[PDB]
Amino acid sequence: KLSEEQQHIIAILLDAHHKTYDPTYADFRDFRPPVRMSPLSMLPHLADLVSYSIQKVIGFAKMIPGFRDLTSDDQIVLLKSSAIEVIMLRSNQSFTMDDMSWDCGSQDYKYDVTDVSKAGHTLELIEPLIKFQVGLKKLNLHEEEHVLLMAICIVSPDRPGVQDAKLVEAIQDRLSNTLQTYIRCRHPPPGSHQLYAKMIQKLADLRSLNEEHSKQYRSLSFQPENSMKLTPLVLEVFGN
Amino acid sequence: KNHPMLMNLLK
Ligand SMILES: C=C1[C@H](O)CC(=C/C=C2\CCC[C@]3(C)[C@@H]([C@H](C)[C@H](CCO)CCCCCC)CC[C@@H]23)C[C@H]1O
Repeated sequence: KLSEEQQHIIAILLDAHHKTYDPTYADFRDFRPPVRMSPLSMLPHLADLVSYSIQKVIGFAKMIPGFRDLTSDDQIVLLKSSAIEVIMLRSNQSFTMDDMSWDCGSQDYKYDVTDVSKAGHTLELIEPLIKFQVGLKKLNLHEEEHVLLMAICIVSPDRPGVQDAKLVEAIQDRLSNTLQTYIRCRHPPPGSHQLYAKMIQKLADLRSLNEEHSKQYRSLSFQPENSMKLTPLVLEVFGN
Repeated sequence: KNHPMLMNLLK
């Protein structure tokens, strides 16, 4: 059932991801240094990481079969509304359940709740982000499922402001059926048990997390002294 | 908006 047009999509998406995700984390030395121990000590370093991550999510999104065919206005809308969510998803690769932190090579670049808290987010709103990473990590997705899930997330037709929703849906279905078919044919039991449905559930949880992120970014950015510490891409993508 | 940075990273 794994049609050939589908194994191609997969190869495209894997190569895309390989070209936009360096598991060595070499580029992180360019970011403004991390500061642990005052207020918003971690903001400059994490603002840099996010902005970098947004760049990388854009390069990923551009290779999504079909994405090209959309209007530039639709591409922008899709990316603006998914960036944070794809960032949350792609972060799962560095997140570890051993101590509920994002381990990016070295202790300089190993981020936990306290660090995130020093980027202007209370420990309370950060917890659901952790619970999300935990439940996603437990799915133990294949790298193929991972990239499909990020692409499906980007091409969502219900994002506010979408013009050609019909075409977004057409592109997303192509990717959904690819994933559904991939799991049945390639993912053995019991890990495959309802694995699709659970993958789609994470897309629902991400909408919730997105909303919460927007609300919190609205409060943070409204303080011009904080917004000053962001990047121009973050201001443009997440808003000003 | 008019986001020129995004549009440029998009192509
Ligand atoms: C290359 C990558 C590596 O895996 C490292 C990485 C980690 C991601 C991380 C670790 C640090 C904290 C990050 C950047 C989060 C940032 C700080 C978010 C703020 C962005 O404006 C926190 C929002 C959480 C509240 C809403 C529930 C959002 C995602 C979080 C990002 C990823 O792109």
